[PDB]
Amino acid sequence: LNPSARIMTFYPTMEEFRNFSRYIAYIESQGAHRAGLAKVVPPKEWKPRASYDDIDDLVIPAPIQQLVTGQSGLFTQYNIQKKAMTVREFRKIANSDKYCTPRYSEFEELERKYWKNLTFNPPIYGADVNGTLYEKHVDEWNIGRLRTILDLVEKESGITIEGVNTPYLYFGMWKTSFAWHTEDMDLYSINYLHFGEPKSWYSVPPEHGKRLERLAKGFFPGSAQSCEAFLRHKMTLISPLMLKKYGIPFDKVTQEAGEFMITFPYGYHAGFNHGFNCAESTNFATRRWIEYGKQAVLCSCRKDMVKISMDVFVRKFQPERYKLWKAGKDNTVIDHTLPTPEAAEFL
Amino acid sequence: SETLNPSARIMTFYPTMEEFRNFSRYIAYIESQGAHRAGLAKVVPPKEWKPRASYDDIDDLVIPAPIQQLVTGQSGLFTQYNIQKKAMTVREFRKIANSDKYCTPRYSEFEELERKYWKNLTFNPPIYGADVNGTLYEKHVDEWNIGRLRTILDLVEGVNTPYLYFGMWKTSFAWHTEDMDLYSINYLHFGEPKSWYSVPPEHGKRLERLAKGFFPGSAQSCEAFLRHKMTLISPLMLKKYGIPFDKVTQEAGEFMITFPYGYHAGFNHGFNCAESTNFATRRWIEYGKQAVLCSCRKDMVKISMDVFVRKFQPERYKLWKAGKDNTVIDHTLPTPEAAEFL
Amino acid sequence: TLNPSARIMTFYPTMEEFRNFSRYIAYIESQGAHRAGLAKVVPPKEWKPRASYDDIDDLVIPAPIQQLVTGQSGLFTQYNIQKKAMTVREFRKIANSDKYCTPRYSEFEELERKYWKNLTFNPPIYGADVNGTLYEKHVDEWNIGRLRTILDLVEKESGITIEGVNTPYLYFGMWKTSFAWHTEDMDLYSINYLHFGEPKSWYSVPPEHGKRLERLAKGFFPGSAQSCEAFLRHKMTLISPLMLKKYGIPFDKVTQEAGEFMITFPYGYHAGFNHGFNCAESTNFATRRWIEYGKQAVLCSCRKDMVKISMDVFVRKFQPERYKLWKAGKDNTVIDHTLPTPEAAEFL
Amino acid sequence: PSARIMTFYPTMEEFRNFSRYIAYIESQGAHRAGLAKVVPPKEWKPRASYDDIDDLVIPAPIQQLVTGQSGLFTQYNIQKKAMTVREFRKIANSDKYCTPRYSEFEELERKYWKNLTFNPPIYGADVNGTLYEKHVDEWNIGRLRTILDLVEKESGITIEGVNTPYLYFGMWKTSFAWHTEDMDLYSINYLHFGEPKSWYSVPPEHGKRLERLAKGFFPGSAQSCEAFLRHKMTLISPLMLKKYGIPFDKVTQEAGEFMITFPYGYHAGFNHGFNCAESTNFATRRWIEYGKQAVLCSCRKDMVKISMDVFVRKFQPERYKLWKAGKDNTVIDHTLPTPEAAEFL
Amino acid sequence: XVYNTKSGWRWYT
Amino acid sequence: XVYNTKSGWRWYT
Amino acid sequence: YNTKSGWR
Amino acid sequence: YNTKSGWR
Ligand SMILES: O=C(O)CNC(=O)C(=O)O
Ligand SMILES: O=C(O)CNC(=O)C(=O)O
Ligand SMILES: O=C(O)CNC(=O)C(=O)O
Ligand SMILES: O=C(O)CNC(=O)C(=O)O
Ligand SMILES: [Cl-]
Ligand SMILES: [Cl-]
Ligand SMILES: [Cl-]
Ligand SMILES: [Cl-]
Ligand SMILES: [Cl-]
Ligand code: NI
Ligand code: NI
Ligand code: NI
Ligand code: NI
Ligand SMILES: [Zn+2]
Ligand SMILES: [Zn+2]
Ligand SMILES: [Zn+2]
Ligand SMILES: [Zn+2]
Repeated sequence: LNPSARIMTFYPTMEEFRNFSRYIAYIESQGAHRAGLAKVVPPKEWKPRASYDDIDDLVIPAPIQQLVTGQSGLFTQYNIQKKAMTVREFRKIANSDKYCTPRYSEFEELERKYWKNLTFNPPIYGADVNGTLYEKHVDEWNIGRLRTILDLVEKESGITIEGVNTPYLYFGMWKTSFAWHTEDMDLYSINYLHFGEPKSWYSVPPEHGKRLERLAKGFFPGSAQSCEAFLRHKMTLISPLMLKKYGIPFDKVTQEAGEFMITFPYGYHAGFNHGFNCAESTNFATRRWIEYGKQAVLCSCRKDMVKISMDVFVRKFQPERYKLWKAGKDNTVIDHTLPTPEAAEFL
Repeated sequence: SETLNPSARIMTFYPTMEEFRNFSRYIAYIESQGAHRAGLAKVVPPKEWKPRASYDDIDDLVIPAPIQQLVTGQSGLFTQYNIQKKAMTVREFRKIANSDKYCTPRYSEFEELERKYWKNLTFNPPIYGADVNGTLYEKHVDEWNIGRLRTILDLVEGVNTPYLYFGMWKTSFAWHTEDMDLYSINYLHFGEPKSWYSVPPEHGKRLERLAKGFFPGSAQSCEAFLRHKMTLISPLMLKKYGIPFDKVTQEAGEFMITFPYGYHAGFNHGFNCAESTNFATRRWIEYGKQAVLCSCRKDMVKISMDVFVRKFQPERYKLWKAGKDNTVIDHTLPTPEAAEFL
Repeated sequence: TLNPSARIMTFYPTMEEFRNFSRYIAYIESQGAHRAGLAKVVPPKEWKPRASYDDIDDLVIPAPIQQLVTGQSGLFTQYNIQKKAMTVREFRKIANSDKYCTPRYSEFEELERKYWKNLTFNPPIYGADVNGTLYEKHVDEWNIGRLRTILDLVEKESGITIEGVNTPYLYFGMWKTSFAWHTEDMDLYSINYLHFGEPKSWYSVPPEHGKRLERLAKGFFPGSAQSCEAFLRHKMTLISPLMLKKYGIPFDKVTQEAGEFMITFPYGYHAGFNHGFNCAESTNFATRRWIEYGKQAVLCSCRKDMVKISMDVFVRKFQPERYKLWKAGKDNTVIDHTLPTPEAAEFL
Repeated sequence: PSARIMTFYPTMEEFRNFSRYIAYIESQGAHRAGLAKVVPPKEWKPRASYDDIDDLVIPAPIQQLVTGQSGLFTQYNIQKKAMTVREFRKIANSDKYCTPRYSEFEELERKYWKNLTFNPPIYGADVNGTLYEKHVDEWNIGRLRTILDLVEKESGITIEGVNTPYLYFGMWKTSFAWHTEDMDLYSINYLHFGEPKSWYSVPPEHGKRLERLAKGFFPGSAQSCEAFLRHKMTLISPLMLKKYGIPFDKVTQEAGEFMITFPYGYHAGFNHGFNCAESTNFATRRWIEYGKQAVLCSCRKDMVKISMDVFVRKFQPERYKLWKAGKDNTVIDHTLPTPEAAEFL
Repeated sequence: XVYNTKSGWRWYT
Repeated sequence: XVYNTKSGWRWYT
Repeated sequence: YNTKSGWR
Repeated sequence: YNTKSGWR
């Protein structure tokens, strides 16, 4: 509902494209971060892989069938594990008459069908598959080696976590989706669409994110009492109509093949896949994320929930505040509009 | 045998204690009255009999693998997925099942409660304490002890063992016959009622046809996908396509007998506990030979019929081994043992 | 004056003499064969009851019996323990294995000694009392299925059949399986035909000395005789031939080869064992001479379901003269075990 | 020590707590022989009289036919007509079945192994029932209150003879074959009245040897079933154990005396004359491992199996997942006593 | 129990 | 994965 | 019948 | 299972 929280898309030059962290700083100087979601179109000359011809034999070890229950625009999604399969088998199912994309004339019709048939004919989503489709030598925006301060966790403490500091492959089909969530530890996210049908995203500006979770708490009270950050479980789906009804601002955007998508700290997002496709994703950070990580509210009802130590980041970047924070008396309040400090060159 | 129970309706029996004492003889008797033609029958034991003095010492019982029943579908066609949950005691289950979130909605008549079930079974998925190895019968009970029925099924010695089912509102069981088209016995120890739907075995094929029409992918995947017990079909669909069926509500203290090749389904009204097992009679042997089994995985229930063919049909053993034993089952005919009643 | 020594006789009927079973029984009895209580008949070489025996491997034996024996010094008791049904091919597999195969020996006396020595050890299984026939339908000569004997009246009148008496029984034998001292039910006639396999050895006590055996048996099993009037009809009592020698019971022994018939005559006590894997078919039958035997037969009194044939129809149809006397418990007629069957008049 | 069978004479105060006293005798090494005798206080009586049990029914008496030679025998239990205790007593004390004349135990044992295949006697085994009076709270076989109860408390399943009491009416020459308890459980046996019951025990430490020996002497049986001794049909004479070096001990149980078998303790025996014993299985924490490792009969579906899930998770949480995964590799040292015995050491 | 066949008493359990 | 339980396929993660 | 005292 | 796509 806010003009200044609106999703921006960018068309960098090759020269601009070669330095990732700098260009992230640049889009923050343009206000992109304020929408919680930015789209980056890479130059025509850039290809992360010569061909996708050699992936049909690839294995999806733990495919999931997404059963959805709910009504009146509120839903809960249960991920049921399925037998491992290859991308060939998965492709057979994805283009089948039962699971193929429905016929439509405009995007709005496909959105209507998505929210209309969400709970019917549950699709299989090949989510969370370890791997990268980048060629190892490619230095331009290689999700496998993004080289940003997040590496402190692996370089400073040698801790390996799937998806956050390692690349993740997502093989989608029609009606597969991701619930309303922010990254673990409220980090940044990078998502590249290698090939296939589009993926559509809903975004809520971080400035209003608290409102959203407040609303969520009200509509899933029994879930909220068990865990305050129950949205971290990525099981809650909320419809655009319901956001408008309760005055939550949001934007939407459609991501096509060969395009990049960036989520910014504390930017709630959800979405769904138009058809058979493949994406590669990881998390990343800037200096501005540090405060976000210090104040991140996490799930406390799971053993394996992602909890990262912020000690080293503070010591390396906020020494003047370190001992006070480790003391626990640090009450700095975040301003979501502020671009990252690495935009000094800009601004 | 076609004269008995021509309508193929569900029959309810009221044996005396004298009649009750011999389980297999009473099964043969109810078949001599044509009960089996319905695929489902109800036995009401005499008020004097009790499997257990009280059900107030069962709180420590454990449900190792409770399942949450997520149901997806519309227009009377649904697919149920049972998700394994954390173990819990009967006491915990009783607390949850009585909670305002899962408790039995308010209704006056049964038709209203059924309506709510078919309207809301997709929402607020419930928890079912099913497939629990155990028993609530006291050790000394020798009448109709689901634990040790001692039918010819024991010649294979899973199937002849007792199981417990802790139900809450709108937990349900999908359309199915028994593994190997066996018999089943169900006793409701306590709690809210359990409603059933049944198709006369004579008309079972029609159900299968209709089911294959509604889930073609499942039918291509598997010959007997109903054996997965994930398929739910409302009575309004059955009646919409001319399929004969009947309904019965089982109360606490009542027995339900399902007969070979009798498709049944249903749902629980609220917190209750039932005990059940599979069993056989001589009449089941042919059904066991002609049963169409699940093909798509290794751990589907399969019983070797060789032992039963040797003991009860020696003269046909050779014929049966050569694949030349094509004999037609007459569903109306009662079990051989029923001769003394016919 | 015919076969005064009551020794087991063998007959070699021509195919012509083979046509009428009852007639040839009359003949062998006209020769004194019945005095031994057991006879052997060798059918003509050209005769065959069954063209081939290779299509029976899947025949089901419903109640195999594991034959457990206890005893010492030539006295033994046999308990038959039921086992689960098995096919003929499984039975033959077990019979020919090392565990149960026939031991290698030189002469018959060696196998007889080893049988009596090892009788209690390594109990064999006996495929006994199997309902069925291996006769082909078209065989009109000596068909155990349809012998056309006066005994067939029992079914015709009462309408009740007695498995193994009015109907055929099959026996699949292995080494050391044995049948205990006994006479046929109601003291009837017996017919046994060895279809294939190893031989079957028999011991036979002539009817004229049956009582002596009985006496001896009661002395050696006093408790059993207290419990029942005819405990030998339980078919559990085994008595070695050396015990019979020691106590003066006359007997003879005979070995039946494949393709051969053995006839047991009324009140002729017999026993024996099988050398190895074999198959025999058997049933009961009767002649006029049997009627008197069946009237005075002493039956098992400790069981309600023992074989009992009503004699009233036989007496009414063949003994009009004494239905009144016998039916009034006054027919004191004695039985001469020597005398042949009436039907032997045409030969005597 | 010497792994010999031990006998204990508790005070009434010691006797009151069953599990505690079991733990104590194990703290004394009683469990190494595989068999221990407990003599109860003289004052203690389980039943006021044994005159009102004459019309008790033995549903399935078995006639024990034995075949074999040279100390190796196989036993076959043939079912007979049901009879009352009175009829059984009359048969057992009759001349045909009564105990031969003997002067010392060694002679009677000699006569048993000599006449084992002759005059098969009738054994009134496996009779559901108890002879304890209703309010006897000490050493009551019906309600021993050990951790074994957990299974029934969680599922309600009961195995007759394991979780419930069995009565055995014996006569001369009736015998129980070499065996360990189902799931390698503990056993408690009490002789109510009548003539004595003789026992042979092999120490658990040497259990495997016995199995090897049995397997060698009954090769076919061992091919069919992994644990063929669990059919309880194999009899082996003491002479044959000595010849092949199996260490064993013997002991005779008298009326009013308790016998306790310990996990993986192979034992066999025979009755001297007409008598009546009551027994059942029980467990301790030490048993849990034994149950996890027990080699069970593999040829029959009707055989006794107990799920250890409840035991492992409640008493061995640390290994549960590992165990459930199948990765637990504990080696049982049969020398060690029960945990609950800590208070004595 | 016991069942009396033509071959004698047969013992079945 | 899945298990074939009595009440049908059981889904366990 | 599977019994404790053995195979009956 | 705990995986990033969410509770499994
Ligand atoms: O691809 C998906 O299903 C979900 N992706 C994301 O939430 C992301 O890339 O940040
Ligand atoms: O009780 C249930 O949930 C299912 N019952 C049956 O399918 C039955 O008893 O045959
Ligand atoms: O074949 C057997 O085992 C026994 N035969 C007979 O006793 C007979 O034929 O009369
Ligand atoms: O008493 C018997 O006959 C047998 N007893 C046992 O094997 C025992 O108590 O462990
Ligand atoms: Cl909620
Ligand atoms: Cl209750
Ligand atoms: Cl489908
Ligand atoms: Cl005697
Ligand atoms: Cl062997
Ligand atoms: Ni995300
Ligand atoms: Ni059912
Ligand atoms: Ni005979
Ligand atoms: Ni024992
Ligand atoms: Zn949580
Ligand atoms: Zn299937
Ligand atoms: Zn008798
Ligand atoms: Zn076994």
